[PDB]
Amino acid sequence: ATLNQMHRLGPPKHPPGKMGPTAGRPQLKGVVLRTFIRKPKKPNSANRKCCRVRLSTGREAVCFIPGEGHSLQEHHVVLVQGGRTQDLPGVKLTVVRGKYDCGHVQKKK
Amino acid sequence: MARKKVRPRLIAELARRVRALREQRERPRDSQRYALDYETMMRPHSGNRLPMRAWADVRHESRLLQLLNRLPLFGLGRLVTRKSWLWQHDEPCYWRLTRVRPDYAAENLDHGKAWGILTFKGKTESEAREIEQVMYHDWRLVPKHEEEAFTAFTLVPEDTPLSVPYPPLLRAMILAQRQKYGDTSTEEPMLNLERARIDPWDYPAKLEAKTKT
Amino acid sequence: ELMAWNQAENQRLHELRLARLRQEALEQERRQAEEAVLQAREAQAWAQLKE
Amino acid sequence: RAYRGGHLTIRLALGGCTNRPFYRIVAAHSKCPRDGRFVEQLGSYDPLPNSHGEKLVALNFDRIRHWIGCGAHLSKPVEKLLGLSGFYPLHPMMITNAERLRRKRAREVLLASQKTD
Amino acid sequence: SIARSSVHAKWVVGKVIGTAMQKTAKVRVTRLVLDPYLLKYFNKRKTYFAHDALQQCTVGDIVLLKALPVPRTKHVKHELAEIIFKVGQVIDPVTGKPCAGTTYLESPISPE
Amino acid sequence: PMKGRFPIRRTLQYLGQGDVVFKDSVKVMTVNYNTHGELGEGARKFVFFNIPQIQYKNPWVQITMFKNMTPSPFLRFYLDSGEQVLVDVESKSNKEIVEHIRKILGKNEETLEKEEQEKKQLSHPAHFGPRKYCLRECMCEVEGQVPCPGLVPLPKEMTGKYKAALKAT
RNA sequence: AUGUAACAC
RNA sequence: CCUAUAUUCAAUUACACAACCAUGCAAGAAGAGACAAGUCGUAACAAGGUAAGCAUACUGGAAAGUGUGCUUGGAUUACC
RNA sequence: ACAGGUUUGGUCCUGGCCUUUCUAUUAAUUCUUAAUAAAAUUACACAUGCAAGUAUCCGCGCCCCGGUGAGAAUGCCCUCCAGAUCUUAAAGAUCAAAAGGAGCAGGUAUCAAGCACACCUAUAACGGUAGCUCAUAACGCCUUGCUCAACCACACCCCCACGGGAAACAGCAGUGAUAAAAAUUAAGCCAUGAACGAAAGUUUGACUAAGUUAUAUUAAUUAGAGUUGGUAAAUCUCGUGCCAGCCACCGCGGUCAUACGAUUAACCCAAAUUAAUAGAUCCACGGCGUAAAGAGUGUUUAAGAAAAAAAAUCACAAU
Ligand SMILES: [Mg+2]
Ligand SMILES: [Mg+2]
Ligand SMILES: [Mg+2]
Ligand SMILES: [Mg+2]
Ligand SMILES: [Mg+2]
Ligand SMILES: [Mg+2]
Ligand SMILES: [Mg+2]
Ligand SMILES: [Mg+2]
Ligand SMILES: [Mg+2]
Ligand SMILES: [Mg+2]
Ligand SMILES: [Mg+2]
Ligand SMILES: [Mg+2]
Ligand SMILES: [Mg+2]
Ligand SMILES: [Mg+2]
Ligand SMILES: [Mg+2]
Ligand SMILES: [Mg+2]
Ligand SMILES: [Mg+2]
Ligand SMILES: [Mg+2]
Ligand SMILES: [Mg+2]
Ligand SMILES: [Mg+2]
Ligand SMILES: [Mg+2]
Ligand SMILES: [Mg+2]
Ligand SMILES: [Mg+2]
Ligand SMILES: [Mg+2]
Ligand SMILES: [Mg+2]
Ligand SMILES: [Mg+2]
Ligand SMILES: [Mg+2]
Ligand SMILES: [Mg+2]
Ligand SMILES: [Mg+2]
Ligand SMILES: [Mg+2]
Ligand SMILES: [Mg+2]
Ligand SMILES: [Mg+2]
Ligand SMILES: [Mg+2]
Ligand SMILES: [Mg+2]
Ligand SMILES: [Mg+2]
Ligand SMILES: [Mg+2]
Ligand SMILES: [Mg+2]
Ligand SMILES: [Mg+2]
Ligand SMILES: [Mg+2]
Ligand SMILES: [Mg+2]
Ligand SMILES: [Mg+2]
Ligand SMILES: [Mg+2]
Ligand SMILES: [Mg+2]
Ligand SMILES: [Mg+2]
Ligand SMILES: [Mg+2]
Ligand SMILES: [Mg+2]
Ligand SMILES: [Zn+2]
Repeated sequence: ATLNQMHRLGPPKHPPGKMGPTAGRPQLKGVVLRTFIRKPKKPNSANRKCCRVRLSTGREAVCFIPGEGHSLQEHHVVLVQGGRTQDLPGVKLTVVRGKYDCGHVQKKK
Repeated sequence: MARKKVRPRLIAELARRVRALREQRERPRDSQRYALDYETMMRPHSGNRLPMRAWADVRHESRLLQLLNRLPLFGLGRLVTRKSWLWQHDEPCYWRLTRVRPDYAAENLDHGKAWGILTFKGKTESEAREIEQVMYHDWRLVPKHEEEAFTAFTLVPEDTPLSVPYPPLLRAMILAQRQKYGDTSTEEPMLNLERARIDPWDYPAKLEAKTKT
Repeated sequence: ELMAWNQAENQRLHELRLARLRQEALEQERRQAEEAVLQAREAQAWAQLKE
Repeated sequence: RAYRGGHLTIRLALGGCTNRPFYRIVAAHSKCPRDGRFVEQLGSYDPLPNSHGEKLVALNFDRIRHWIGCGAHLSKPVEKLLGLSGFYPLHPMMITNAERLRRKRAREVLLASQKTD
Repeated sequence: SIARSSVHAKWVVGKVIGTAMQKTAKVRVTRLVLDPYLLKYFNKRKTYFAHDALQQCTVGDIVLLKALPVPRTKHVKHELAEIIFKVGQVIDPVTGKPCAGTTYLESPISPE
Repeated sequence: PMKGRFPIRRTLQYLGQGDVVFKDSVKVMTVNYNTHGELGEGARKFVFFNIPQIQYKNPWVQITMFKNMTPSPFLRFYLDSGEQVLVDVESKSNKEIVEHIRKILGKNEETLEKEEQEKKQLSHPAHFGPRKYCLRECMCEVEGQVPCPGLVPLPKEMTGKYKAALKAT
C-alpha cells in the first residue's frame, strides 16, 4: 500500500460498536412469558434455570437466572442485564437479583 | 447560506404577503383605536390600563381635537398650549397650527392628526412638524385677546459655564501626555460644552422619518 | 528596483545562454560533419553491392 | 446570533463561584445574555476585600474610551465604577445615597441619644 | 474605486477541459492540498467557467483566469486574462522563440 | 514515515522550517521545468524539496507544475495587479533559487517579527476566562484574593444563609 | 470394513 | 383636489393520485449452525488400500464415481 | 502499551478474543456530617400557580433572556454585505440576512449513472447552440446536533402557516403515560443583566440566596463492599458429588474442591465497592511462494514517474 493508495483510501478509522442484546441500554425491564431449564455445551453437563421474557422494547428473549433457588412464575416483572452465559449458547442476558418480583438468594434455614 | 439541496418555500412569502394585505386592509381607525372608557381607565382596543399619574387629567381636561373641533375654520394659525408646559415653565409654550386632518369615524369628531410650528421656551423653530401627543387630555387653547399677551417674550441670557474642569484622573492623563511630549505650559485644560446642550424631556420627539444623509 | 534587478539578471542569463548555445551549435556542426562522413562511407559501401 | 436590534453595551458580567462573585467588565451587545458571547473584555472588578483590605479594579482605558467614542452605552454600576475611578465624574446616585447615609446615620445618632435618656 | 469580487480566486491558472458551449471555456484548475494523515501535498482539481469573447480556446491550453466583480450567472464567475501556453504553439517567454517541447523550432542565436 | 526516497521532507519540522513567505499580492506561482539534462538539476531539486515548504508557509497562494514544454526551466509569478514576474533558472542551484525568490519577493524579517508582534497583542495577560484563550479562570486563583469555595471553605459570617438567618431573626 | 461417549504435569 | 387625502381587489384553474416502499404476522418451502448417544456405509490422512485435487459434463441412498484438459499441495527409492 | 493470558504431544511464525488504565449513567449491597460542581428518560398529553412590564395616556419592549436537540450531513473556516439598532450634521460602532468559496467535513459504490441538472445574444423579450455533474464519488439510502468565550435549528402538527387537523408548559415548579433513568406545585429583586421612564424608581420562575439527591472532588465526625486456581495481591475446615452451582478469558465441579455454599484467615479499595452499558484508547508508513493477499493475458484514457548512463532487430514448435 503505497502513498498514493493510502491517500486514495484515507486513514483507517475504527468501526462503530455493534449493539448488544439489550440494544445499547444497560438494563431492561421484562415480563416473564415462560420458565424452563437448558443444557450446556461440550465440556460440562448441567441443566440451568432460564426464562423466556417479553421485554419493554417489544422483543422476546432468553435469559438466565443466576444463584441457587428462585420463586418465579409467569406474569412476573424482572430486570435483566447484558451479562452473557459462557456455557449456554444463545443466552446473553442475566436477571439481576434483588429487584421487582425476584429477590436475593436465600440462606439455608 | 446556500446549498445544493435548498427547496423553494412559497408559503412563507405568501403568508407575509397576506399579512401585509390584511394589516393594510384592516388598519384600525384612530377613533376606535383611541376611544376611552372613563370609569375603568382601560382601553377597549389595546387592552391597556392608564397610569395613575394621568388619572386626574383625563377627567379634568380635554384633548386637542376636543377643543379644536368647535373652531370655525377648524383651527388654522391658532395657538394651542399644553398644561405640562404651563405647570412646569413660567415661559409660554404654544404651537401655531399649520394643517389638520380629523378622522370621520368618530361620531363626536374628537380624533385626528395635526401639524404645526413649534415654540418652546420662547425660541421659535422655522419648520412645520407633526404634533406628538395630540390624544392626551392635557391641551388648552389661548384666547384671541390673550394671543399677543402670550406671544410677547422677555429674552433672558444664559449664565451656564461654557467650559468645565476635566474629571481629575483624565486631567492627569492630559498633563502626563503633554509633559511626555514636552509642553511646559501649565494652563488648565477645559472641557467645552457648546455641543453639550441637552434639550429637556418634554420636548416632543420627531415622529417623521429622518432622511439619511 | 527588484523588478529592475530581476530584468538585468534575466538579461545576463540570456547572454550566457546565447554564448553557450553558440558553443553547442559549433559542436553540432562537428557532429553533423562526422555523421556526413560516416553516411557517405556507408552509402558508397551499399552502392557497390547492388551493382 | 442575529438579533433584530439592540445596541452596544459596556456592562458587568457575573461569573465566579457560589458566595464568591466576580464581575468581568464586558463591552458586548445589549440583547446577548449576561454570560454570553461578547465583543471585547475590557477589565475586571473584585467585589471582595483581600488580605490587604483592597477592592481591586482593572480598566482598559484606551479601549473603553474607544468604545464610548464609537457609541457604547454604559450601565449604572459601571458608571458608578468610573465615577469612583475619576475617568468620569461622580455619579449622582452615589451622591444621593451618600447623603441618604448621612441623614440616616445622623437620625440614628439622635435616636441613640434619645434612647440613652 | 470599488471593483471587487467575493470569491477568493482573484487570479488562477487552469487547463482547458472542453469548448462545447458558445463563448465559454470549461477549465480545470489544479491546486496543492496537504493530506494531513500522510502530511503530503497532492493535486486537487476543480472545474471553472471562463468567458471567451473571441473564441480563442483550443482544448489543451493553459489559461489565466481573472475574477469578475458582479457575476453574470451562478456558474460563470471568471474570464480569460491571457492564453499562457497555446497547445502545439508554445513560445518561450525568455527568448521569444517558438519551441516544440525540448527542441527549439527556430534557433535563437541566428538573427539573420 | 518509512516510505519515500527522502522520508524526512514529509515531517512537520521540515514543513515548518522552510522560511519563504510571499507578499499579500502574490497569487500564482508556476514552475516550468524539464526532467532531462544536467541544466535543470537545480529546478528538479527545487521541485523535490522546497515547494512543500513554500506552499505550507503560503497556503492561499496557488502553486502549479508544468513539465517538458519549454527547453529552459523558469518560474512565473502572477500578482493581483496583472503583474508577471519571470525568474529564469538555467544553472542556478537550489539554495540560490531560494535566496533569489526570497530577495525578489518575500516578506522582510522586520515585517515578520512585527506581524507576530500584533499577533501577540491579541492575547493580553490581563483577561480572564477559559484556559484555551486566557491564563486564569477564577479571580480566586490569584494569591492575594479570597480562596475558592470548592477548595477552601468560606467563613460563616460571609455566607448568605447565615445572612438570611440573622435578617429573619 | 468398523470399534462412540469422563485423563491429570 | 380653498389644509389634504379616502377606497377597491388578491383568489383559482387542469390532471395524477398507495403506485413506490418500510415495519410486524402467515398457510408453507429451502438452507446453515449446534449436534457428549442411534442407523447406513468408509470418502480423505500411509502409492488410506483405485494417488489426491481444479475447471466442467453426466450419474448415484450417501460420503462420492467416471469422462476431457490442467497442477504436485505424490512417489518412481536416483554409477538402476 | 513496558505488556500479559489463550491455538498445539511439543517448538517457531501469523492471527483474532480477553485482562491490566481513565471517565459517565443505571442496578445491587452499604451509608455520618458539611462545602463546592452538576441535575440528564422522552419534539408523548397536560389539573393548577407564577414566569413582560414600565410610563402623565401616545409610545417603547413582548422565544429579547430562558428551554430542547425533533429535523437536516446538516455543517467548520473565509470573502462580501442589504437591512435593523446606538451615538452624532456628516460619518463611525454592534448584530449581521440573502449570496457564495482557497481549504476542511459520518457511513454506504450491493447507491453508477443523474435527466435538462447548461451557455450565448442584446434586450430583459424573441431566438440559436446541445449542452451540465460524475469512480479525486454526481444523483440516491441510513444515522446524527456540533469543530464549544461559542455556532445551527424549533416555539403542538401538516419542511412553510395563508388555511386545515385543533385548543398546544421542547419557561420555572409539578401531574399522568412511558422509560433502567425520580430536584421545591419554594423566598426575594438585597447584588449583575434585560425592559420602561427625564427621574426617585417598578417588574423579572434570568439571576441571587437556599431546599432535595453519594452523581463527582475536599475535609473529617464514618465502616462497609469486592476478591483469594492462572493472568492478578491474597484461604483453613466442613457440606455437596458433572447435582447444586461459578467464571472477563483459560476453565472448575464425575465422594480428599485453595475455583461451588458456609466458617476461619488473608489481600485490595473505602463512604464507597462490584455488575451491566456506553465512551477514551486500540487495525496498515505492516504485508501478498507455503498462513488473508500478485487479480488468466495484452493495449489504452484519466492519473503519475521520466531523476546518473545506454538501447530497438535476427537459426528453431507464434498465428
Ligand atoms: Mg458473568
Ligand atoms: Mg431491590
Ligand atoms: Mg425501587
Ligand atoms: Mg454557578
Ligand atoms: Mg459405523
Ligand atoms: Mg478416492
Ligand atoms: Mg498401496
Ligand atoms: Mg478410503
Ligand atoms: Mg483413494
Ligand atoms: Mg476400494
Ligand atoms: Mg494422496
Ligand atoms: Mg469436480
Ligand atoms: Mg458410472
Ligand atoms: Mg465404465
Ligand atoms: Mg503428500
Ligand atoms: Mg531420496
Ligand atoms: Mg497474542
Ligand atoms: Mg491448530
Ligand atoms: Mg493444551
Ligand atoms: Mg440511581
Ligand atoms: Mg405600552
Ligand atoms: Mg440553545
Ligand atoms: Mg435524510
Ligand atoms: Mg452575510
Ligand atoms: Mg452597511
Ligand atoms: Mg436528530
Ligand atoms: Mg407539546
Ligand atoms: Mg411549525
Ligand atoms: Mg418543566
Ligand atoms: Mg411522572
Ligand atoms: Mg439520575
Ligand atoms: Mg423516586
Ligand atoms: Mg418519584
Ligand atoms: Mg415569587
Ligand atoms: Mg433586580
Ligand atoms: Mg434594582
Ligand atoms: Mg462517590
Ligand atoms: Mg464437570
Ligand atoms: Mg462468586
Ligand atoms: Mg471436600
Ligand atoms: Mg479466581
Ligand atoms: Mg469459595
Ligand atoms: Mg495485520
Ligand atoms: Mg493463499
Ligand atoms: Mg502471474
Ligand atoms: Mg481466480
Ligand atoms: Zn473560584
